Amino acid sequence: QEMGTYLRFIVSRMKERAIDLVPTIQEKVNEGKYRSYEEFKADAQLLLHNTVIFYGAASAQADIARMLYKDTCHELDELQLCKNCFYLSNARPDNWFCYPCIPNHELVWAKMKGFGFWPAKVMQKEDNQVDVRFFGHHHQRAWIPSENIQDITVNVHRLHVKRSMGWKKACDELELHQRFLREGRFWK
Amino acid sequence: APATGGVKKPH
Ligand SMILES: [Zn+2]
Repeated sequence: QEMGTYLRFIVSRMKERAIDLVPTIQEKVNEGKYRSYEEFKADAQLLLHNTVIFYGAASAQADIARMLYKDTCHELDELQLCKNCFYLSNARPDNWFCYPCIPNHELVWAKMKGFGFWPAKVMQKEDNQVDVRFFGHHHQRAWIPSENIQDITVNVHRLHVKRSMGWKKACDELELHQRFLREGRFWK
Repeated sequence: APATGGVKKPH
């Protein structure tokens, strides 16, 4: 069901990746035949191995196949972090990044050297660093040291910020997200 | 770039 939907995104996005210069998997996905993510991963791993043997372990094709398997495993990792984020990241309706998740992502000002503080969602964390996804164009990811993090509740004018155009859009997207959160406006 | 976001390059 939802699994079939997520696997369709992965297969599609990996075919787009495959243009780095399998129907069986495509069929098994399209027909919703997979009953596990590890099962899907094993098939991708099998496909990788048959490919590396088919062309040679140092062929251009083997270089691409390893990259494709890596990216696929990355997709499955991301899917586990938050399946709502994963869905919205693929479907991408208008203001897709503004819709809240359950549980809600912690919102922080994240500082990278040279960029000043930028608003972001927390995807996961450990004691010394936080994996964040920034608001604004491109919606990129970065591991941020714990000491470069401030909770979203502090006023922005008290933080080192560089007010580029992209920064303003990011803050506008942040405010729209906070509104959707208060509204209880979930994506349907 | 992955749909869930690529790594933001250091300044
Ligand atoms: Zn999420």
